[PDB]
Amino acid sequence: RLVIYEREAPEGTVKDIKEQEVYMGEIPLMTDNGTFVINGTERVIVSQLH
Amino acid sequence: HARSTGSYSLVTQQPLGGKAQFGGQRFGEMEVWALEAYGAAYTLQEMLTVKSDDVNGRTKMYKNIVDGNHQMEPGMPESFNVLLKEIRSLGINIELEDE
Amino acid sequence: TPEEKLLRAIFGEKASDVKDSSLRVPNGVSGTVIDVQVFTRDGVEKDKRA
Amino acid sequence: RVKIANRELEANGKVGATYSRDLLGITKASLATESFISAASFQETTRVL
Amino acid sequence: SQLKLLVTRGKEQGYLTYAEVNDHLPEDIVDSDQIEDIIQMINDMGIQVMEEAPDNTADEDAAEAAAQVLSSVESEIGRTTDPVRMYMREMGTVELLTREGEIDIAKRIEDGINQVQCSVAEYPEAITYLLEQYDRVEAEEARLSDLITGFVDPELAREKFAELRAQYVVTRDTIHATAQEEILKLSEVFKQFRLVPKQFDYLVNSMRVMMDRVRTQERLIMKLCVEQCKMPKKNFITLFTGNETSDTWFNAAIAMNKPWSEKLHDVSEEVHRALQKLQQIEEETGLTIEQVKDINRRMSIGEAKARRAKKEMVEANLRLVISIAKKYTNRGLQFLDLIQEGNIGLMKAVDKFEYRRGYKFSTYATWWIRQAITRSIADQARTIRIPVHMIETINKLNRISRQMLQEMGREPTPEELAERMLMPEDKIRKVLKIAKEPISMETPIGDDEDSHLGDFIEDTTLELPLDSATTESLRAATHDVLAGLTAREAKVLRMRFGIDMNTDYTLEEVGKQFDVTRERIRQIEAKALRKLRHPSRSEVLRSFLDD
Amino acid sequence: EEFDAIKIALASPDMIRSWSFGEVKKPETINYRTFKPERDGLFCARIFGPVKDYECLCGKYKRLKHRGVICEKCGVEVTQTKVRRERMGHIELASPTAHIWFLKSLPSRIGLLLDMPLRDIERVLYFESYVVIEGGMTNLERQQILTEEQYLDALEEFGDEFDAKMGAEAIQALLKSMDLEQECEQLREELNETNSETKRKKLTKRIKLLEAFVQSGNKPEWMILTVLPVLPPDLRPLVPLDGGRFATSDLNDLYRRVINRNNRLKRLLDLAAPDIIVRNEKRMLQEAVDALLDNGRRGRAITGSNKRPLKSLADMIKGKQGRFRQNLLGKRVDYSGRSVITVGPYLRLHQCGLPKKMALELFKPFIYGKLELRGLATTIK
Ligand SMILES: [Zn+2]
Repeated sequence: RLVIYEREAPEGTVKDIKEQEVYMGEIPLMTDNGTFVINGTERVIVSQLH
Repeated sequence: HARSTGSYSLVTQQPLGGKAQFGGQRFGEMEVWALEAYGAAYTLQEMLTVKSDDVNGRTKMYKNIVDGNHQMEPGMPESFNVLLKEIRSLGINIELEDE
Repeated sequence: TPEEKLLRAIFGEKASDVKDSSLRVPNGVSGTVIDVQVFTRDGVEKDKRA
Repeated sequence: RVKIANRELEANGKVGATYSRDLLGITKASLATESFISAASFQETTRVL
Repeated sequence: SQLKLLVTRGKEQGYLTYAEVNDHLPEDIVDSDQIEDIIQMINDMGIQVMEEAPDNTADEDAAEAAAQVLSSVESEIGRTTDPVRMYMREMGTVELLTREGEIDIAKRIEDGINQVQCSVAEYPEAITYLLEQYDRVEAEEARLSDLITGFVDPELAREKFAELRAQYVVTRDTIHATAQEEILKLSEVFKQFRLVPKQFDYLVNSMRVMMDRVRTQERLIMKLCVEQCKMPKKNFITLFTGNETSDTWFNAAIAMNKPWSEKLHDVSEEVHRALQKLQQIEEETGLTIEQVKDINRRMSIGEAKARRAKKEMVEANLRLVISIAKKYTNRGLQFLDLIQEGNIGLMKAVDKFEYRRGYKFSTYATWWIRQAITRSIADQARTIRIPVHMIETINKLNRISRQMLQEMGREPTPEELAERMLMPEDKIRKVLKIAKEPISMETPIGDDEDSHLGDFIEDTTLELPLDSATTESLRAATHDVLAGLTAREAKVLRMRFGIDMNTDYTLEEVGKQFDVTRERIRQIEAKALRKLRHPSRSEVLRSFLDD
Repeated sequence: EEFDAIKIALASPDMIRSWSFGEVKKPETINYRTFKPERDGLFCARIFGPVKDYECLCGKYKRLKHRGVICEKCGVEVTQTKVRRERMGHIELASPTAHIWFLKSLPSRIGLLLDMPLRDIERVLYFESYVVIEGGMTNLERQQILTEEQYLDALEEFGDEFDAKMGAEAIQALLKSMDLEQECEQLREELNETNSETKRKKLTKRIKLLEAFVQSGNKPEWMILTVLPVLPPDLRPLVPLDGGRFATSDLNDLYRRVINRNNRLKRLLDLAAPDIIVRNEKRMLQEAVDALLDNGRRGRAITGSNKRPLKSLADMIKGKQGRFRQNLLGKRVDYSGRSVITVGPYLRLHQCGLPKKMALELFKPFIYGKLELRGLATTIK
């Protein structure tokens, strides 16, 4: 939601709120078995310990 | 796995095969220590001059093997020739005396 | 080359312009071709088997 | 080197060189070599070169 | 001493930690480049290794010099390396504004250029050169726009050079009383022309010939009088300045009861030659040697001031160049390459700026800097160089691919870029095949013992040694088959092909040395192929055609 | 060629010219469209020999017999493409440049050959601080370093007989202006008159070094590269990987960088640009070279488009993966095999089993020979 406030205004009256939906990335979903599929092959992300 | 004459590398004329590492077993360093421990030195010379690198040595070895004359004509390893070139690109004039 | 050329002269066998590179089975396996899939760039006319 | 040199010199009439032997670690006794294509296999290559 | 206490604890312990070395550092030197310099001096000497939080042999014999370098870098630092920072230091020493005095510096530059052009207007050889070039150019051997890039319609230009011929005939063929005024009018007219850069280049070139000839005859007069003849500067300046042209200050000098004069007897005719070629160059121009030397020294000093104005303004604007070059830092080209390319573009900007156009300088020169760095990023960044507008197409595809990647939501297809971009639907494919970098052939594919990707790239120039053996075996076999023919037969069939000789031969040379280029050797050949194609003979030869 | 020992010495600029086969002049590598190599870039045809066996680049001469001829179109010697593996190219550097091995090996070879602290030399190269060379019997010694104001003052002190450089030209002047046997005799004096065991100890140390250097065949000014050689074009390849992605080695990158900056520096010098510009350029070229010869020893690898500190010449001999240890001792081996083992007690301890298939693939050449000898098959095919 891109808002632009007016100059001569810290939080003075808003002059535009152009609300548009933007794409970003493709999060590889999880299969029912906790095994993603990244390039055709079934891959698994091992838990880390730090 | 077994490999008699497969493909070869591109920077150093060594064996390199792919298919199931279709290339010779790594005749590493400790094996060279082994052969020097025995007095055997011909087998070493051909283990890294005829069978492996010297890109005229190997084809002459194959011509000899097919023509039933188990000789060998070694030459000089292509890896050491690459080493001469890589030392010489640096300003280090390495040459081989001839006598 | 040399005498290879003499040979082609001797038997007139047209030396082909094409180089064989067919996908031949790896030396050793012995199997049953259970399933053939043919992906195609969509800039080519799909052949008969596809 | 010293033993051949002063041994031949004592073979002639002159006198050699009284030397006091040393003892070196193997990583330090392999560190000195007449030949460098050997000594560049395992040492730091840049310094030998 | 303190870092040397570090070294003694390292000799005793045999290792360190970053807390240790970070604790024994001199209490101001926290340059990460400098920190690495000292850390490498500490490590590489042995102590080895610096060992972050320990808890095997070591090889080194030159630790004493390293220790000395450390104990020297303690008090007075080994200040800076990493030449980006060296350049930052060396350009930051500037009063980094030229506020409304830029036009003063440009006043200075106009001074230099105008002095050199006026001196040129004093110069005979270049005026004669432009007259001779007027003749040649009028001979269809050149454009009227190449000899001159306009003045302040080259037919007007032709009447202009005709005006030059008029002024120069009146000014030259009256050789003092009025000739000076003639040069004055020629001055007033040539001060308003305008030359191509390489035109003033050749102007300066013949003038540099002039100054170099004059200085070399200076050597011919001095090293034949001053150095060769013990001639001091007193009696030499007494007699050089004042004539410098006629031979009245040398051979009259030899008879002057002087030390040098009593020895110049054996340097007489060479000095006569010196002054004679001197007056010969004069003939090439028509003025005294001192006029030439003063004129081109005025030229050289205006030129020095002009170069100096160049240096000064550009070192004022290097801050501008760095700020602007920061913006392209991942085009695939190093920071300092970008900043130097920008400096060159800045130099061209200072080359052709005028205050009589009203621009301000930063807003003006930003464009030149950016355009030059863009030309650079196009021309010498990609390994396999590709032309400029090709990169244009690549940047077009990238902009439109970002835009289509969210306009259509999922991701674009070449069939669709071939209609957003109005390109022919196939240049997009080829551009998308070409525009990618090459992989660093020593890339680690750690998936194995330890390899680099160059270690797998197989070969394809080699011949399979089966092929080598077959070729040799067939050389031998064909040798035997040619043993199955006659001198005419075997020699003709060899020479007809590449058999054990040099490059093959056709019927011309063949029938030449065989005396018949006709159906004669044709019948020989055809019957040869007849007997050879005869089975029970060529069965082995057909066996060499395995298939 | 059963030759001899190996000899090694320094790189005579005449030597590096006579090795070469034609100047490199441009950072182009190939043509992006018809994948022949540009002329005359890091790759080439008129320099490093042809691409295709016994074919010119342009294609004018294409036969085995024509070898020895250089084309009239692009001067490419019709000669085996494996000559593309043994040629070298000089780069006629515009500004002289110091060889990093001989300046960062601890000691400085240039240092203790000049008898000068390493800090002052890295001053004189990187252009922090002028250095006098043969300052005359006026006020100054020889090695005396200076600074900006100090030099610009001393010019006033003596207009002439005042010889102060800075940059690789400075070190090279110091080296060539040096003469060694004078230092040998002065060192013999210092061993005679001066008497303190550390003093005449390092006296013998430096005198041994200097007379050993003169006993060598070398010279002094060969430690300053005037002519850098380029490795050939087939030890630093540009393979076509299947798919347009070319997989180049990294020396192509390094050479292309050093050649870029050499070109640009020649261009700067021609324009008569101001001094800070040329100084930054000579620093940039010095670091490009110092990355080319080692990519190390100098503070930061000029890392490639990875985060990988990109590999370089002394990095292709160094390390357990370099040519010495990794491929000049432990190489692969034709005619071998390997497999899972088993027991088989039915043997005698001088003989092992060996599978039929592995036997037939190890001993292919001997088998071929035995077959065509016994006549059971006409030819090797
Ligand atoms: Zn050609």
